[PDB]
Amino acid sequence: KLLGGGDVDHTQYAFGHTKVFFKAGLLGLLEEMRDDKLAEIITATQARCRGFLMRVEYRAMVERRESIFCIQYNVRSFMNVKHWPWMKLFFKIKPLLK
Amino acid sequence: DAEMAAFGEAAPYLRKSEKERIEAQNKPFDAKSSVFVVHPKQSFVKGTIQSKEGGKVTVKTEGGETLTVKEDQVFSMNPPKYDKIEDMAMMTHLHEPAVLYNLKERYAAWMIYTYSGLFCVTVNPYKWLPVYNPKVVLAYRGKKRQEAPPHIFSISDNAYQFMLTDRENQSILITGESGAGKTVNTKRVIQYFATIAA
Amino acid sequence: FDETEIEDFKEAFTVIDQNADGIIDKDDLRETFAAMGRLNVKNEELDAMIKEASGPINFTVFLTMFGEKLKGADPEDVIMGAFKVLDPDGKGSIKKSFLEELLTTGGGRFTPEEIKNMWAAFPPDVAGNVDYKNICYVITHGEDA
Amino acid sequence: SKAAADDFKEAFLLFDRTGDAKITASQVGDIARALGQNPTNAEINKILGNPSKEEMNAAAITFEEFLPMLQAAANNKDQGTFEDFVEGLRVFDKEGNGTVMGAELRHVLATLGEKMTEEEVEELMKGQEDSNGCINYEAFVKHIMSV
Repeated sequence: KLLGGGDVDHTQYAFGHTKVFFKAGLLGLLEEMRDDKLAEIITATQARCRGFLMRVEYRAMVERRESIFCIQYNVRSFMNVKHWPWMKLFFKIKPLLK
Repeated sequence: DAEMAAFGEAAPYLRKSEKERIEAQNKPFDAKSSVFVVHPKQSFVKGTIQSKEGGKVTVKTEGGETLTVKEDQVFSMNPPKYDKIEDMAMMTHLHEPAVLYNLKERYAAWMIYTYSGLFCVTVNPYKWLPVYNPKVVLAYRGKKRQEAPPHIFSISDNAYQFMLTDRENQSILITGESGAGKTVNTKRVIQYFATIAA
Repeated sequence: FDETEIEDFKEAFTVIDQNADGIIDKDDLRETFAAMGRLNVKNEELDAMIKEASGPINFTVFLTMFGEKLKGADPEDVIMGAFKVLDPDGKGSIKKSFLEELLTTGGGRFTPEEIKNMWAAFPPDVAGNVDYKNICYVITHGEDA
Repeated sequence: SKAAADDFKEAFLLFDRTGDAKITASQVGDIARALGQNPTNAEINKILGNPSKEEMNAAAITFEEFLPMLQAAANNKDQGTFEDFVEGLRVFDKEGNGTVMGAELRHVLATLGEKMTEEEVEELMKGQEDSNGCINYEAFVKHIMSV
């Protein structure tokens, strides 16, 4: 199952009842070259992703922009108010209403 | 540990405690320097590479000795992960020395059965062991050689298995020099058959 | 200000204005407090409420005074909207340390000291950020319920 | 060149949190990606060190160093070929249909090579993988190259 991942030659090895078999040193050489070739291929494919990844973060950060404020200010009110006679009054009273 | 019970008493001669293992496989190792080497008196002894004469090698010893030997008088040494490997053929270092050395180590620990591919190496204890133990016999009963440690009943049971599974006849080829103690095994194999299917 | 919130302030203005002429004077404040059980309401409390206005407390002067004190007042449905976006899988009250980190690291209004004051009367669950909903209740209507 | 794109300087004012017109060396990797450049993180690391620049100690920046580093990274955009991206994932799963099993792509993107966090891996699979556990990488790589 493990070997499932990796940008590795799925050739170069071979499994059996007690162990896996693996090449080096030619096929070993091959792979290596290959390895570099994915950093390229990979390294480049990573980037965009990375890039792109944050590019979605900005779209969220931004959306959020106001919903925070709303939350921001909104709380502050209360902290000030909750101690105000008039507001406590409204409070006990707010229920008798319809 | 958990597994081993069947043997229990034999266990120590079949397998090692789960930390004895752990304490052995998980230890410091310096590949680039640690090596096996040729040796005029003793066949191959181990050492640490000191210098490099461009195609000559100077090595320290394990006993304390320094020799400058050819490039191919020098052989790598398996990572500790392969200490007393049940199947030397799983080693990533298929040398002459590493094989000698594996056998040797698991013997000094009183393990007489070590596999080397398909083989079932067996070393003369020269003393008594709970291995032929009437508990073991069962233990090895119905087990692939990967479900249990290196032992002759492994071979002997698998044969049987295989016998009924594949519907093919089987064979066991025992061989060694005059003092290797084959009769003993042979006999012991035979009892095995008689017991497990009489 | 949504229109039902302005109708709630119109109903509270009519319950404090017991002369029904449209202007809450100091006698209306004292007689509304006496009808709620305040027999010892001092005249200096009534004078401090009238000292927050520049003129008589009619309906638009009461609305502008409450507007200027409640410039971040949020109805319970929009506070639960934001808390459902913070817990987007529903049902669960969100962790204490998650609300402390997200208040600080997003905004200056979510700085810690203020977070200790949030935990301080908004109890544990509320403070912690685990429960939810009781804090929306007490932000729209104060004091312990 | 200007084509003098002065919007790179306006984007530097959106990434500098202090407003002093300097951007730390740790932000330069992600801001080159936000200007339309995908240099690998080892490449961003090398170049830095190559120039005896240590990203381990405090850093500041000036626009006069960030502009030529973006122009040195801009030649490497010829490495972004989509044939090799779709053929990489086509060799990663059997049969004639472009589907990676969910956890294969998530564990490979987090542990193979340049480590992507599992938070970023979940944000890149969110929407393209449905509840069958099969990611169609024909549309997945299409949407990854849409940003």
